[PDB]
Amino acid sequence: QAVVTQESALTTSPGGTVILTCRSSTGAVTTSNYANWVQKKPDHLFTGLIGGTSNRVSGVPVRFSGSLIGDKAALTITGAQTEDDAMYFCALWFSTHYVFGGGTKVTVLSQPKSSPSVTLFPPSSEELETNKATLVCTITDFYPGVVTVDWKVDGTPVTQGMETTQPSKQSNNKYMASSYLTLTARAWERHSSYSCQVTHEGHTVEKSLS
Repeated sequence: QAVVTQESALTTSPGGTVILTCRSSTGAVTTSNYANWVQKKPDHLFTGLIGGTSNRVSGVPVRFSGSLIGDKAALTITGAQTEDDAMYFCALWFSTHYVFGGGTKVTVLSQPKSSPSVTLFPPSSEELETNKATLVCTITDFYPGVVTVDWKVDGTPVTQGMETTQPSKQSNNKYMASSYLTLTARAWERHSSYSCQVTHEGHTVEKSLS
């Protein structure tokens, strides 16, 4: 029953024009879909930006504008600022209900890119008595806030036992995240190759113990 799709992410420098868009599976988006654009900053409230396709909510800056590009809705940010780094969701009316999009993560660059600082902490002494094993891979101080974590054992990736958190913001305005590996206690002694990779902006840093 009707899905609404928008771009996953967009990246611009402070002052670039960005055009987010909102797509409907049922067909052309019209004024009768009453497009709504809402914005979520971290540690902030939700803020409505646009109602009724183009009617702008009172109090939001002049850079935000809503329109219909072809058969799909659009939100243009002309001259983006460092505070516009946020998630932008769109909602369409389908006669009896509103459907939200997946949201677009609009990233504005605020500092020079910093490569992630990574640590690999071993299964503690008491862990192995519980017949279990936990390996902690700590990542901090990277920008922008997107990494991929892959664990590897003896040339083989470990799709089992991973649990990676999402990037969170600390005080220095960078980002931070963690990745946990949970096997049995006989596993920490059994194998010997335990590798943690962190891929950030195309570059792979690694930490490994034996």
